Amino acid sequence: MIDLRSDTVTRPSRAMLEAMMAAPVGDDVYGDDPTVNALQDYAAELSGKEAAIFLPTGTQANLVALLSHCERGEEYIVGQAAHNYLFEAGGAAVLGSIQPQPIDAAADGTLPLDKVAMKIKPDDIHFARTKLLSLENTHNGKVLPREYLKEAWEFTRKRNLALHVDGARIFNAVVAYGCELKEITQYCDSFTICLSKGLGTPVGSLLVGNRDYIKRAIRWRKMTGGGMRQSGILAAAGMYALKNNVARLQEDHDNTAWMAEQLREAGADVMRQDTNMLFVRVGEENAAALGEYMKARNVLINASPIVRLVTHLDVSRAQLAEVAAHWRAFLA
Amino acid sequence: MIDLRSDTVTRPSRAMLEAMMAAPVGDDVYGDDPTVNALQDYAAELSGKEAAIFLPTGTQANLVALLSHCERGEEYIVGQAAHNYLFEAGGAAVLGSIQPQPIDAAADGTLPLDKVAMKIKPDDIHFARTKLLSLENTHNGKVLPREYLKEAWEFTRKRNLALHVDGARIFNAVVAYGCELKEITQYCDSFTICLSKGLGTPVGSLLVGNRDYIKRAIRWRKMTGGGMRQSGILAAAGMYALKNNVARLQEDHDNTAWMAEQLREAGADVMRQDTNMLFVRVGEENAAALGEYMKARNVLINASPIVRLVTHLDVSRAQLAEVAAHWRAFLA
Amino acid sequence: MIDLRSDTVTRPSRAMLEAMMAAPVGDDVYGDDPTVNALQDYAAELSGKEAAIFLPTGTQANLVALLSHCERGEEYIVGQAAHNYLFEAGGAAVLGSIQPQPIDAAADGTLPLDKVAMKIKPDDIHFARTKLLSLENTHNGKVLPREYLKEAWEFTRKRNLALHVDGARIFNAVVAYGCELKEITQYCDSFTICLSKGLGTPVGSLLVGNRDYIKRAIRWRKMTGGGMRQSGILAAAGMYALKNNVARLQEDHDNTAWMAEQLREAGADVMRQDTNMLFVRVGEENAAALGEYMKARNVLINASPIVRLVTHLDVSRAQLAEVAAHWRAFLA
Amino acid sequence: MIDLRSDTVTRPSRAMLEAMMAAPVGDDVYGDDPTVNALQDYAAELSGKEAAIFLPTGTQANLVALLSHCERGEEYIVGQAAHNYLFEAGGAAVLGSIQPQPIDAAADGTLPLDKVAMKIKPDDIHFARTKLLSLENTHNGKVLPREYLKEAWEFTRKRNLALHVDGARIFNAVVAYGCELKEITQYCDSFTICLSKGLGTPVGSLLVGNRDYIKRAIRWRKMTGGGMRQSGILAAAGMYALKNNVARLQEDHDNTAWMAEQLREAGADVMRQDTNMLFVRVGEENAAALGEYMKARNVLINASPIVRLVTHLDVSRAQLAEVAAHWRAFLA
Ligand code: NA
Ligand code: NA
Ligand code: NA
Ligand code: NA
Ligand code: NA
Ligand code: NA
Repeated sequence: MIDLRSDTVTRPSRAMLEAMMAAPVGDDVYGDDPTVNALQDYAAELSGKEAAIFLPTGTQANLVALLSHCERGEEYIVGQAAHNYLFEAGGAAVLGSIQPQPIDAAADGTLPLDKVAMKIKPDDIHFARTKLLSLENTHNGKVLPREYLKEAWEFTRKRNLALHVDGARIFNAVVAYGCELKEITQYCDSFTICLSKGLGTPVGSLLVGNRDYIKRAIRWRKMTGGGMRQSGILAAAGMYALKNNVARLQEDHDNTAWMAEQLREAGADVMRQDTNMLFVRVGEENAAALGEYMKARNVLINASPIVRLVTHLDVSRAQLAEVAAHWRAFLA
Repeated sequence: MIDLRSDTVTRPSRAMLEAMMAAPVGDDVYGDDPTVNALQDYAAELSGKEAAIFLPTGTQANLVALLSHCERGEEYIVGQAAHNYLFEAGGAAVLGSIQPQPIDAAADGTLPLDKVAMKIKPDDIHFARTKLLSLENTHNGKVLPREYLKEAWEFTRKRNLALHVDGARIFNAVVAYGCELKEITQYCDSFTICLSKGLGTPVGSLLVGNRDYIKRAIRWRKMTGGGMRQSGILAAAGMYALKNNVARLQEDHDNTAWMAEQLREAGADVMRQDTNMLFVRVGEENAAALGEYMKARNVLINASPIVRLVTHLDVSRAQLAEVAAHWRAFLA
Repeated sequence: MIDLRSDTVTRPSRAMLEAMMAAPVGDDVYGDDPTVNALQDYAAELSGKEAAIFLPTGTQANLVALLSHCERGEEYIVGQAAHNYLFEAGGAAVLGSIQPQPIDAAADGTLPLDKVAMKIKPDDIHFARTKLLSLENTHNGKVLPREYLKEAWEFTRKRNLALHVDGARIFNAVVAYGCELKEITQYCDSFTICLSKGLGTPVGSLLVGNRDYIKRAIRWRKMTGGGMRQSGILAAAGMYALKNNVARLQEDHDNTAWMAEQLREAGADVMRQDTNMLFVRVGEENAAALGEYMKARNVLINASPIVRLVTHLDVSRAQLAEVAAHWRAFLA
Repeated sequence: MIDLRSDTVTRPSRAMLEAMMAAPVGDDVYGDDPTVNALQDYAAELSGKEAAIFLPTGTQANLVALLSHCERGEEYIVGQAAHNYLFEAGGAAVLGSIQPQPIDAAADGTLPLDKVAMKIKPDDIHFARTKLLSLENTHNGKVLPREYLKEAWEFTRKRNLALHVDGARIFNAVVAYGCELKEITQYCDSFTICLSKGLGTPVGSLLVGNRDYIKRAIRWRKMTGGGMRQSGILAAAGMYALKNNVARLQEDHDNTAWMAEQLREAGADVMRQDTNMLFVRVGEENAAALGEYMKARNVLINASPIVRLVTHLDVSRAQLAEVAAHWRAFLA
């Protein structure tokens, strides 16, 4: 099967699986898992932060992050198209009692500080209390301008707002920046990391920040049901991932750059390509048609007027060459 | 002194007070207040709706309407600048567990239906469940196009969405249209009426809609603490207003257009005026000095880079004339 | 028309109505209402507290009280039959995301302190964070022992918990104690006052406490929809009542005492008599019968196996003399 | 290392680790994981229910169960000492806006049905809407009488209440009953199964019920953050444990009874023994000393004046013999 729907579809490697069946464990609720504790310490260490907390999914990572930054009645300025605003069913509001304030992102995927400023609420009882600024790095594959990251940090310190970055794909961003994770993590109060997507873990995400902050996050994770027991067997894949699956995202980047090339030259209307994603304007009259085609041929994609193809460790250039072929076929 | 911060400042007239002191009361929680019952019945019948409920304020009116329409986890599409998203401290989200989907209204005060449609969430566990479309007639003075009021209603029926209209100033819209309330209210499942502003009442709002819908509103009204006792006395002022202070709203609208032309001649930069409101481009430099200047001369106005002047029954043209004079001499 | 259902049915005296009509008013959202300001300033001073806030109802006074005391995730220990746990539809939990921890009260109406200590949750991530102890003075007529009021105050100072008192009928308790209000209010962090019951106003309650605590309350009041405009009309009723209607509460007490004896000798099974209330065991077999019987005689009571009769300024001894006569007849 | 803290400390056996590694997996959010699907189908049929859903923890299992049964403003009657009320930080009230109505459980572990009846709120606006009755079978080791299980079911059928059973240790009960699971789950609308406790799994729980009920459960599971990706690996242990670690549960019961007799002869005051649990009255004086004394001998226990010792598949009788030996010596 050729799965191009998302990078979430990545399956454990032999080496990753061996690391899991071997890793030592304990009861994480009790704080006994050595492997879970080593993954937390590692990550915090790597980003220049005090602590880290392992989570079931990136969704919870974000739900807990927001609950930890904002109190009942506070607000977070976020993207109109951000995951922790749109793709998490409004958990922040529904469950967290936090007021979401969405605004459109600029083309490069950043949230214009000028527009952000206009949304910060006066200290007036008619308004929700603006507390946090939430960014998403590698927003739909888009890499935020490094310098932007620094401005957003300075801007929030001046206005006493917290800055949180949803880094479900922050490593695709580090590889593209060609820098140290620390170099960018230094410009945010807290951030997340998904291990189950490009990094290739079966499950898992991390929440990184200061100790006190992460201390509240533990409570919120417990209430939301994310505190597992012998989770070390899962965190084992997580360390393996961090230590061996990061550089290789460059291969995924190269592959989607290659794919865009094939399709452009194959008639396809390539709208853009960023890191490990590329978009094609398929049209409405073919959205479902192209999906069927590709599916009948063991190629999975999410059919729609604008199709998002995503690369990861479970799809080669050979496999891409085939999708290219079929796509060209379809158009003829 | 001259109050132009808002029409919420209007005070009870002699005749209105007499109606209040003479009103027959009961215990509204038991449902024994005849005058409260009367106000609610009049309003319902007047708009072609089955029921109506009396609330302490317009804010609770909307809070109760949004809770009555949306379940925990449902979402409402609303204006980024609409009172029930922005000016109510995020109550829908915070207190009701409802996900808000704000979008920018068009220049005429309408929420573009093409934009609304794009914000309607697919039936996917990743999204909040879109359930209601909230409108506001007379949005910052702006009277919504009547034809709009019909497409909106049609649009929501075709897409199984409730439609609620925040009518704090719905009568300024009605007086402006030159039609009966029924003609525009026929186009909504539920709407709201504010008695404490233009209509001169000291307190009070009405939430109007279907019988079964208003029945839930009572539970939510009790809970949010708005179920009062011998409130018929307050409801009394509502009857007096609905029957005597609707027509003269026209007096407010004329006093506003005339003031817009006077501030122009005085060199001030009038940005626009709609019904009982106008906004002047003051600037960050004079913003705070101007409110001070006006306050020292007995003119209360909400000082701000852009100044909104609101006219109502406690502010005459003579008084307005003097404000034009002060404004002119302030620019010297 | 003898109304014995509750003291909420009390109606405005002539002296009261006149004051109301005369009260100067303003816009309370702007804080421009002299009467409201005057009301809040008297209640605070009379109790030796810093500030006070006027609310539409007692339910909202307690809901705001609880919001201002407990953050999302915190907890309040309370009585199983207490009004802010059982009788406000659980808004504290439903609206404010507060965990309620009820225990049963002793016969005297107090919450056994050894029982409260047993419910104070350990600082562990499995538990909600106990923060406040809520008492109810004059709990179904019952006057809490004064010593217990001090003991509970010392108990909460010791275990660092906030202490709030629902004082809907706190004046019934004060008049029973025979002391000044400040002598018992000095034993709580915040307390409420209902003006619409024994004190007999049409509307109103007050939440009283430290100025910063009350500042949060103002915010919660706006969000819950209790931010009225020209509410000085209602607040004047409040001042009048605190000036003229406190002392007479002794009259309703003596009337209850009287009535209880009568029903006793008439062969009625009077279960308990406290301040302005008395309960009678009537039975499942007479519940309906009695209510109807009394209704045909213009006597309003809440029928049930156990009838609660409440006395107030609108029930004279002479009328009670009638009721006892009918009840006797009823039992014959 | 002897661990008697809980049965949550069980770790994977070699056979269970092989199952996990060999398990075919897919993406669970898309519904492509064959092992998760099988785990869920299996539990459904074994219990007589239409659907089942795998969650990361027994807590999320109950939060989602609660949210799926009670809408905003509704309420569940539950045990004062129940896990979904006491040990889950109040998530039901905090996140779900659901009002809890706890009550003391009888000595045998059941919630007196007659007690439950007095807590079902009349349909009146002052009260929250009673919707669900929640039980916990094997409540602190206590096996609820089967007659009770049937009675509660009928009672709830008559009163039209949903009945949910928290079954984190439902197999301990099944084995004590000597009946098939189906014979007890036939008496509830929904129930959970914990895999990571006595059953020996690393992580995981199940929530079983109707297909509609579970469909909403999938929505809440996503918002709360339990929608993992390739969780088939985790779920494989689940099938293994359900097919192999159920009957051996009797051994833990026998060991537990046996140990209790050892500790008695050793001079300890054993208060109670049920299924795989037993309690010792150690005393506030020896609690800390005891925990340490054992710790020094590689025996982990949760010290307290009353020590709960839990037996599981990772503690044999030989080890229990060692432990009683240290205890006899401690006492001396
Ligand atoms: Na994966
Ligand atoms: Na007014
Ligand atoms: Na909420
Ligand atoms: Na809540
Ligand atoms: Na009254
Ligand atoms: Na385990």
